[PDB]
Amino acid sequence: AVTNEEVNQMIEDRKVDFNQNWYFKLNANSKEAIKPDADVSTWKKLDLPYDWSIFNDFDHESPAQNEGGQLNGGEAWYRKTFKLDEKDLKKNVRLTFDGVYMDSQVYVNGQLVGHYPNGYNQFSYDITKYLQKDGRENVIAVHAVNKQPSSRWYSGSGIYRDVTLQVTDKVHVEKNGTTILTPKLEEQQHGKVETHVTSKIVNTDDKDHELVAEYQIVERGGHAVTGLVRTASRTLKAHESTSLDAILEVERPKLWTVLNDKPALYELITRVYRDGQLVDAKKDLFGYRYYHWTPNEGFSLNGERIKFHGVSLHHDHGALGAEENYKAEYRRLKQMKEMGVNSIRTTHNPASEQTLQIAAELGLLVQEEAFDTWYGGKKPYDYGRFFEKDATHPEARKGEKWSDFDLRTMVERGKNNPAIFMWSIGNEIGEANGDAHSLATVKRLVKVIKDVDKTRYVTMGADKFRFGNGSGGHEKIADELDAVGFNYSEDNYKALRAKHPKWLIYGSQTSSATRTRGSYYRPERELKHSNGPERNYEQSDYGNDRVGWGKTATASWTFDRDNAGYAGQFIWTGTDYIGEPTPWHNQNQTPVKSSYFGIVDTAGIPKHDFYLYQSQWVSVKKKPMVHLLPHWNWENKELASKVADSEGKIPVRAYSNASSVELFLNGKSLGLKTFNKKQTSDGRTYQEGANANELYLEWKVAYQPGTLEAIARDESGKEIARDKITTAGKPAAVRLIKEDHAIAADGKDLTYIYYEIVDSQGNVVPTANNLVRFQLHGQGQLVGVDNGEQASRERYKAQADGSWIRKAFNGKGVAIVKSTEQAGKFTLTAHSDLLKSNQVTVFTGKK
Amino acid sequence: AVTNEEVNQMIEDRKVDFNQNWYFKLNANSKEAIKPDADVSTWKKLDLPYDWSIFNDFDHESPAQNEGGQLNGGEAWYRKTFKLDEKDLKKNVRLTFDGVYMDSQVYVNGQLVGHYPNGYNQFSYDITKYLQKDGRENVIAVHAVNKQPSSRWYSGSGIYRDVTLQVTDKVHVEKNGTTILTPKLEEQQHGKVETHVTSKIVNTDDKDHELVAEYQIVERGGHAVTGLVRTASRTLKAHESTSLDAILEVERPKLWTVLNDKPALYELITRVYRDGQLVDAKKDLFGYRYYHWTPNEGFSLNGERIKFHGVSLHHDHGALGAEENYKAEYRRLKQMKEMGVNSIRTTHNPASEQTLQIAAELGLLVQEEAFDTWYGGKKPYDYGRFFEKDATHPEARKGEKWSDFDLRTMVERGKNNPAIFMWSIGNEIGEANGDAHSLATVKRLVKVIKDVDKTRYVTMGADKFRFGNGSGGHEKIADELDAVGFNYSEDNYKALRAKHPKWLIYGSQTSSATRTRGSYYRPERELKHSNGPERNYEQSDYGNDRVGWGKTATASWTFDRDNAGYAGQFIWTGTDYIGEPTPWHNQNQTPVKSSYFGIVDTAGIPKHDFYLYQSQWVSVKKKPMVHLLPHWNWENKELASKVADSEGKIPVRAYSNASSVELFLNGKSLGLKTFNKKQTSDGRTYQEGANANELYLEWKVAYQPGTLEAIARDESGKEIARDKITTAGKPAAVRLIKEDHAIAADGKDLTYIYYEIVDSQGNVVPTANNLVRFQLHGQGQLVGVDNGEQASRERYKAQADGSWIRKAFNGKGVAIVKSTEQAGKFTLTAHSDLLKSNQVTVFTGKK
Ligand SMILES: CC(=O)N[C@@H]1[C@@H](O)[C@H](O[C@@H]2O[C@H](CO)[C@H](O)[C@H](O)[C@H]2O)[C@@H](CO)O[C@H]1O
Ligand SMILES: CC(=O)N[C@@H]1[C@@H](O)[C@H](O[C@@H]2O[C@H](CO)[C@H](O)[C@H](O)[C@H]2O)[C@@H](CO)O[C@H]1O
Repeated sequence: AVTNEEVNQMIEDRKVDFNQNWYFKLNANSKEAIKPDADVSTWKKLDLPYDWSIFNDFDHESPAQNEGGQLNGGEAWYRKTFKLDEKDLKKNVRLTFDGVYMDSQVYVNGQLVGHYPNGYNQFSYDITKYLQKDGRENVIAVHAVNKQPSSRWYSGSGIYRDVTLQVTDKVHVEKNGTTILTPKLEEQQHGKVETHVTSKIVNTDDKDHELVAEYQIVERGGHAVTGLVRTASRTLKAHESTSLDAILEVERPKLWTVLNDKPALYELITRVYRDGQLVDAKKDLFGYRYYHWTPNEGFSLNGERIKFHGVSLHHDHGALGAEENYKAEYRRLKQMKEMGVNSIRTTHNPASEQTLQIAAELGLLVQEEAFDTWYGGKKPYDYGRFFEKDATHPEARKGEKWSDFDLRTMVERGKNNPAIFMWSIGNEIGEANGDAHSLATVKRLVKVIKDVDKTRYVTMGADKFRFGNGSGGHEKIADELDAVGFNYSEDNYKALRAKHPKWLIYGSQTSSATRTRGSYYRPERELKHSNGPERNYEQSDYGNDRVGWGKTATASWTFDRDNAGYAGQFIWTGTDYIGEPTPWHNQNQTPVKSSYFGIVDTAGIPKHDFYLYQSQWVSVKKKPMVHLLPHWNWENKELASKVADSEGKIPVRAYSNASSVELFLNGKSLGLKTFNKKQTSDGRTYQEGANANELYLEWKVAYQPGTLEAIARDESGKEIARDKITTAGKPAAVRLIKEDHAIAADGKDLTYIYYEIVDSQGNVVPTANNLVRFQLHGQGQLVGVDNGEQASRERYKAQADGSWIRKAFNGKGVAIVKSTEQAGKFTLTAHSDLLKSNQVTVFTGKK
Repeated sequence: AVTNEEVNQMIEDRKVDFNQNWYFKLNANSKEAIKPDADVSTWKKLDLPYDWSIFNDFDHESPAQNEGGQLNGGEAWYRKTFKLDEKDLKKNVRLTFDGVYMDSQVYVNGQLVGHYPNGYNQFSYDITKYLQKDGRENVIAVHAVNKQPSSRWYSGSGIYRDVTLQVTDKVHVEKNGTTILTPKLEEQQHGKVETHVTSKIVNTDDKDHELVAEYQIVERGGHAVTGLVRTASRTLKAHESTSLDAILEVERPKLWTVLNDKPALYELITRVYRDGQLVDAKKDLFGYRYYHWTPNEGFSLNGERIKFHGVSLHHDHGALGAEENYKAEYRRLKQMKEMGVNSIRTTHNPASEQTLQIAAELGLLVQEEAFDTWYGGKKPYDYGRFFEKDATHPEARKGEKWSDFDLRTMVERGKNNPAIFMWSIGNEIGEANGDAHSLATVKRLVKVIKDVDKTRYVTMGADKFRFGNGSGGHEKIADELDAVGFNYSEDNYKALRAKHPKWLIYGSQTSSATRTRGSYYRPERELKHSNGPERNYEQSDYGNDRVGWGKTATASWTFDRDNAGYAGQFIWTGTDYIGEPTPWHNQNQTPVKSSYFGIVDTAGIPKHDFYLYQSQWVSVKKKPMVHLLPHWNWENKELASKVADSEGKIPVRAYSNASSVELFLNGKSLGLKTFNKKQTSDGRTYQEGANANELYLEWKVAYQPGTLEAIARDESGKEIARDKITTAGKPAAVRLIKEDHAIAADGKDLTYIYYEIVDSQGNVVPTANNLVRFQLHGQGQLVGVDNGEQASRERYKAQADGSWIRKAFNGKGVAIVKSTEQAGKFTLTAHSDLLKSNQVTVFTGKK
């Protein structure tokens, strides 16, 4: 009766992007916000997502303090009017918010639909009963409040993630209603794999209906791998719901894995028939994989042993603030993969849909974290105050607290995503001390999850393990988890492992080295929480600065590498983020406003430790590489005296996954050096330098301006990689560097264009801080400028006169341009006082 | 004003598939066919394309004779009713036929729109003035006549290619109205390449309008590579047309080439504005490439010297008859590429849109041929009788003959396709003898083409060069061409080259070896036109049979390989086709009905010479291979006596592109043999066997049943390929072999499922001819069965009782199943008397 193309059309039509044509106003009056035909002339017309905090100036007196990036919050309304199409008049309508920060209220046509306090969890409302009859204008108004301090890092404020509308028949698969399981995958993988599917179907009509479900599995961007599999026709009564179940067999599916960069994904297509008529159809993304984790050997994925080469990531995107964007998140995660990262932790809140989808697409394992606090709170306006209050959401179950409801709906949202392998129910929960209350709480939370999904490790991250020998009442909380995350606790691992032989252990937060891109200080010394005025609000890109409780990248990695029972780590952090500028944390009159912890700066530019990790985690067969530091501009006596040794020599270091590196100064060899090859006690091969604490090769080089070139070779002496640093002359030009020749004309895709200050030969000037002004013409929109400097208080957005400016920092920065909905092109031009201007052009059109 | 997605939607909506819901009736009455509300109950309802001849039984008295496959033609009507949508009431409507064989008439609402005699050329009609006002039902009726004999090969009858409807604004780009040129590509290729575009725009309205065109170039399935480039706004008067022109620059485009299997293609998007409103948009496929051809060095593509490794291909697809199908043509051309083919010749008629598009997509050079005759005719009902008659098409220009009009519109259709590099204006034109009439004709035809397109070689194929020394009046015709095709004229090449130093020469038809898959005869001897009753209507798969005027694959290839000034060849033929069963040509009471010339049989199964060519044309780096012949079942004394030498030994031969092959009999070596490496006088490297006439390695093997295994090695002695033949026991089962696990549910995609007769160990029985019956269940449709046997008179289609049956031939055959528009799956089951049945399942759904 119904064609495949009609089914695919219905799937498409079921969900619409509801982001366009909102009006926004800070401190708006409630009565005006919610009422029909309000005067919106003093409101800002815009397309969502929109984080309103990122447009503020930095404020030394901000109640967020510098931990929150010194950007104020407040309260605001957003409103939108819409009519249902005539064909949709009798349909069920659900409105979904992927994240609204925070304490939100949604009104439809003057009536309160719900209050949702959580700032990060997706939530949705069935709004059908609130809509106007006969297709007259409806008004949605959303109140968002960011009362500070509410957060230990930059949160952003408002509707910072997508909003979608689902329009379905009265009989439909409920929100997150699909469950897909493959309980015998490991045994069945070389033949027919039984794929058990379940659909929660809802009849919102006031008549009984005959119900059939029909399923097909297809390769995502591939071909069908099953026929149609139908359930038995049965009655679903008026206002009731039911779970239909079926088993489909897929022959030799490709297994999802982190060991490729385009892992295999599948989609389940569900068709719903009401009295023999096709009324609903949807798809659900999933993949085939299995895993195992033992105390002494750690983790394995589809039978292959691996370690979590992981990063902790906050949700902000630098100059974009909290605004979620598919392309921004893709760039960041792709950059993490290029470093050899295979896992991410969403610290410390539910992920966007974009993050989770990209992780499944790129092959990254995900630990998704529900809570930064329990009932104790960490900041007076955080989620702590809601944690034990009764959930008032109209779909909450009897007795559910906010914590029950939020945790349940997060798990239901993500329970088919193959990237997700762990659910965290908290990070550094001070009150989780093994008292009777915290014991009751941990068991309640574990059970909420296990009542939805038993296939993923329930965990928590805890720093209590780093104090003394690590033992204490908190151990009883850890016994209730499937896996136990240690924050900065390497020193107590051996003792805790002997005490708890059965625990699945990993580092949920590690290292916490602090680094400023292109800035160097006392390479010969490890500096602990060094925040004196002589540091001038910078940390060392040699990677030798770390906080009091942290470790260098080398110390935390070599520990992990050498211990098979510590299953991996999530580095604090993969990228810089706005706020927590430790070691100047909450020194509010200093200029700092963003973090030093990242391996990559907020502008998306790698610090040198990126290449350290790459050298350790990416095999020489996959991507032979070599990387030199520091720069080669040592004219300035003050810069050089902080770096040069007693003989005036610069320590030049190479990270490489090759067998040897030879360093040349102006064409003359300074000597070939060879990594020492070694084995872990369980047989894993690794390389190190001159001793166990050095993963680089090092030369002490007397300074002669020119070119330093590193030649990396395989064991047989063939060159497989090279890197080169050059002494720059004085600034002569701004140069622009496109990442993309073209992007999609969809009003969503965007591109990162780097700007650099270069001398007259085209060498980047590594000390340069020149002010750059930007012009944009054509079919694009400037949406951000950044240079990653922690101590900068420059705007990320346009100046008050509409202009776009940003200094270089150590030679570099980035401008971010978003496409419009019109095909064509845009040209970005950069200017700087007394330097040559430059422009580049990026085309826009079909994806 | 207008978004990219709206532009792409308009492009899509401009052209629709008009193939569904036609009614067909052989010998229908004209008055009933054309009139409104005819009773169609005695008509067959069907979706086009539909070749009605392929459903006939073979007929010994067919006026087609066996050269035409002994399948009758006749005359038939097709009719379809349709209403214009309300939004389309004032639009221009053009109806396009990609091919109707032949002598067609199209009626719209009782009125004759046109008579088009050509059976292969695409044609279209503006039917706007014939349509009903206010959106009442329109009737299209198409009369097709296949009065025989009209053809030297199987033509098919009726509407055997797609029909499309274009619905556009009154102001629009005319049919084939786009020209795209890159005249400085070779010079500009490393920077910005100027892409000159021209659009013929037509104003069919009776008011003047202001006209602007806007262009963008995009990578096909990639991203934009230009912005929007607009023309100056100017008036286009009522009922007039004009040519707009613009230049776009594309930076370093990827060059289209035959040396990869996914060459780079681009699309030009044109937007047309009428009084500032976007009213028309379309795209045109093209690619960037340049070529050169010199008398002494032959052809080069983008600066790389190559030879045409070419095949001649007829339009029929075996059991599909003349029905054109994208998937069938894709399979065939992909199979040609896997053999090392880089060029095709469309013998001897314009190509379908599918052929030309697939050739651009797979990287095959195309010579498209317009005529099998001029004014002389070859068969009484062929095109000869129309060639010099005045074109009556409503869009013909004053004084145009049918030959002018057909040649012009073919060139206009294909002038942007990067695969097309040569236009042929005839093949073996007997009357092109250099008399005054034929001289006038050749110059007229060359000029028709050069008035449209100067970038492609105008050519002809001629066998007059093979008689005597090759000289004669025909030389004067050849002097008028850009390139001269020699049919079977290798023996006179040296003399003709010395006589005409400036000619660009190639073999437009070569070899014409005759072969039956799996049948072997006197391998020690070259057999010339051997058609005695002892041959039992079979030819030798050793490749040693050829027609009187032909050559073996080896003799024609080694000639080409050794002569740089003979630019390549088009083998007669790439695949078998229905009709011309030489050397039993027009011996009408014999059983033969299909050709022996193909390298691949009509069922798509390679003959052994496929692997000969592959061994010569595909590099060992690209695909190391080895291939053994004959089979290893020599029990039957009569079969063996035609093959075994005087000592009873079987000559076993290996084709390979490797350095050496070692043959093993039942695990025991029969000796490693090594190809002799040699060079052409111009330095091209090649391999040969024991002497210059042997491209294989050969062993004379005393027959012991079991396994023969060939191990092919590189120079250093590493194994890079192997092949294996096994003695089969008696038939025990039918086995089915899927090419596809799944296909699209679009009612167009189809799949080839091979069936084989196997013994109880799963070895193919190479002599087996068992009758197989097929059942199909689920979402598919059987559309063909075939086994490639020339002497078979079995149906390709269903039996008169609706059943599907076909014998194996030498162990094998194929069944072809088409998808429907519903997702799901189909199961094909095969049965055979006293053997085990087998089934396979193919899924259908998203592409
Ligand atoms: C007062 C003090 O020094 N407290 C520290 C904590 O700040 C620290 O927690 C870490 O703090 C950083 C920001 O500086 C970030 O929030 C990390 O996620 C968090 O772990 C803790 C680590 O054990 O030590 C305390 O003593
Ligand atoms: C009577 C005779 O033998 N004539 C032959 C031609 O048939 C032949 O032309 C070829 O014929 C084959 C089919 O047998 C096919 O049509 C080829 O395309 C065509 O070239 C011709 C070749 O020179 O020789 C004649 O003498």
